[PDB]
Amino acid sequence: GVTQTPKFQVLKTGQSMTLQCAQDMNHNSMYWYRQDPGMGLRLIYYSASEGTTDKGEVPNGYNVSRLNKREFSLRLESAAPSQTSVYFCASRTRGGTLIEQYFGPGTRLTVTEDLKNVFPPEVAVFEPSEAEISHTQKATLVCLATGFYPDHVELSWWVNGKEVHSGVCTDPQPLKEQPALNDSRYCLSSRLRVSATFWQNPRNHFRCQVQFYGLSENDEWTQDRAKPVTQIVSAEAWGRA
Amino acid sequence: QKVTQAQSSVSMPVRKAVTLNCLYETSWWSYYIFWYKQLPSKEMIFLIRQGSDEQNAKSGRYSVNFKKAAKSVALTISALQLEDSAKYFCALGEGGAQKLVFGQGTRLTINPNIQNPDPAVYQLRDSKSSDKSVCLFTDFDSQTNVSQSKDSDVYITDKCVLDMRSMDFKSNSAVAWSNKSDFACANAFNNSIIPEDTFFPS
Amino acid sequence: SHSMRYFYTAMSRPGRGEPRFIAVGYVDDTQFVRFDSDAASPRTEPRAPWIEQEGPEYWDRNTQIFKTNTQTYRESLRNLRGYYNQSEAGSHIIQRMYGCDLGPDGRLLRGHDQSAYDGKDYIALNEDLSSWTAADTAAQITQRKWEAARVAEQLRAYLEGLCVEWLRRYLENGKETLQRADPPKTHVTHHPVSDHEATLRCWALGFYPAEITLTWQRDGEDQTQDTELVETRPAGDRTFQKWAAVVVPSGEEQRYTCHVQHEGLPKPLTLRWEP
Amino acid sequence: IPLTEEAEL
Amino acid sequence: IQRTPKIQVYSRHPAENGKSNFLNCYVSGFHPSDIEVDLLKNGERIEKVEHSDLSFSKDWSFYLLYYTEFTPTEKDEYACRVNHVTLSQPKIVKWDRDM
Repeated sequence: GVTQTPKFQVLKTGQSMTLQCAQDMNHNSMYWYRQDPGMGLRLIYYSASEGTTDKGEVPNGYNVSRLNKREFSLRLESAAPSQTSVYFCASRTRGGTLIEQYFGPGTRLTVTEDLKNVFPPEVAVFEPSEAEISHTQKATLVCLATGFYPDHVELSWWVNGKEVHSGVCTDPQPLKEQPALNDSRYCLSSRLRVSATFWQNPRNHFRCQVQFYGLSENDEWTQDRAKPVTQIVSAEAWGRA
Repeated sequence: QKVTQAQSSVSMPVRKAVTLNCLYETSWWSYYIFWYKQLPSKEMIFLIRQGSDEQNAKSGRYSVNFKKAAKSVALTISALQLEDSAKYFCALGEGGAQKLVFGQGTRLTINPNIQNPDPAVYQLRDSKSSDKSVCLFTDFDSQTNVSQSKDSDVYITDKCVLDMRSMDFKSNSAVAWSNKSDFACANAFNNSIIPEDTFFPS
Repeated sequence: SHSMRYFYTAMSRPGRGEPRFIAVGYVDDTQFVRFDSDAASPRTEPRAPWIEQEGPEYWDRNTQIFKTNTQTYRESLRNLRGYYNQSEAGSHIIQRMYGCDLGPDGRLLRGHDQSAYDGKDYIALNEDLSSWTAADTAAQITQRKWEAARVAEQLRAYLEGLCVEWLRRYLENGKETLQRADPPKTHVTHHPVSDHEATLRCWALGFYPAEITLTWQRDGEDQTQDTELVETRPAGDRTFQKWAAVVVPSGEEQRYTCHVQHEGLPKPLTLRWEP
Repeated sequence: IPLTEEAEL
Repeated sequence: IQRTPKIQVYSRHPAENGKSNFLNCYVSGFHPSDIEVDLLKNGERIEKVEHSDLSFSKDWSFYLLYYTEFTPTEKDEYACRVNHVTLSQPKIVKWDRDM
């Protein structure tokens, strides 16, 4: 299919960044699109095949290169806040009727004026209410991931050695802790509901795990707090009678 | 605009059908319309295509009502499942290049059939690692909508559907939290219209 | 029975540059567009006055398609070289004819799509517009790929849809030339070839369309096997010329009549040599 | 007008 | 796979001494596409000779029309020169006003 790296990226205003795409379907037609939040996709560049890039068709702020049949690259030459977007690569065959475009998993890219705006999430698990257990014989655990920026997180629930999906619901989009602001940090909530008997066994092990994407080892950090690097932040609970 | 999806959000009960509208504008003699759905992960999933020279498209539970003269290309999804909840995009691919022009999308929410509603607000146990108090509004019918809080220090998330698959059990819930000492679950969802029979435990 | 046809030629030339792609379009026997990738800035060019009624988007869009075809047929040539395990040093040619025949109800009478490799039949769309006839094992590779890609479904939609719709449009825009048949001008000449034989040549000049029947009859009997019949040839002004000749015994010339059938004639002609 | 898009052989 | 070209030399209009006309050389039925054609006035290569676009027939063989403006006389002799990958020596076809 279509692959993309990186999946997430934060940049300071003025930084450069190259996005990579590849397709193994023997396609020729490939595309770069971007999606601003709440919007549809908008074309950046269409590459019908290997060849020299038409710079007159490349929107300002970007460079594109078709490296070979499989590989297609997009570069932000000088990141600006307005370039915060989900960048999608796509490919398709030509001819016949099955010409729909295959999209890569996208690169979620945030451009901020200062990397001091970047914070990992604080993650905490809240144990089920005793009143819920007696009223329904079910037990809902809640996980809160709060205070993170950018909104680049992946939350999962793990129970007794496996990532679970049954009984789980995670908010489809984060909320801004301060909506009136532009650099606001984000929150995310998730629930895991099990039977009372399962929760009441202290051998059962629940874990809320939040992969956060932030700085790398190549970024400079002069603040006194810990460098907000890409990292997993987790909180756990064990059952109890 | 060149592709118009006039519906911003659509709700429909499970097992029913829904029609998502799309209007477009073009002077090309040849084009395709494509419908995609987008997951919260941002993954794009192809659903169905409609060629300008083709009869009405149909693919499984998806069908397209192609009105070429009106340039209308509405998508109908029958026998709706909870998994159909997503943001649906109509895209126009003109001529040979197929440089897609996207509508703004339509958020589709499929509401579960809550068989035995038991609306209640529960206070979860405090975390020794956190200063927040957490309240859970749960087990309400899908007719209930959750509004954001009027207090700036109280955060409320929209309703969420979970499916306890082994028990064939679905439930809605919403979370509210705050670190203020004046915060209580009895008033956490005061800004929402919650069912009159909502249970507030002692 | 009007028709629209496009004729594509793609020829590889290893060392002498990238493959050359040529496209020409016809309404009946009238060429109206030409594209040749060998130009510095290749563009679709008009070849009949009425096509120039189209707007600038028409020419830009046709050029885009033919420029893309230039790249796509480059890949097709590489693919067929791989199918046949051919050297990268030889020159090869793909040719293609496709288009629609217009029925009396204003809809598709018959659709066509045929390709050749190095002057030999390669693959062809069947009359049902839903299946292919492959000429050899290599073309069965193309057939399998095009069955999975649903190329026949794409072609059927075009042939029944855009091909018919735009052929009717061209026929209207240029009806004062396209829908006006020009009858042939006709005469018969007589040349002795011996003391006892002479040549009767029956001429048809300035006719359109090219379809015509010139036949010699002796006492009302067709002389097809005895008739020298040259290929219909272009006059240069979009009309055509043809003649048919027979060597006859001296004294039999009155037994010989020339019969001319053409769409522009009110009635079929019967011609004799008149001294 | 020609076929809008060509498949590889 | 080779096919040798056919040749027809003729005029667009019936020949009349002194009246302007067009001199046509029609090559057809050949394969491959590379071919050289020159029009001749008493043996000399006629300069500035146009030709139609390259197309082919239902049997995939190619054909071209080479034409030029000229004026016939009672003494001028015209012909067409064609060379192809199927011709060892180039073939010459003289113009006959009755053909």
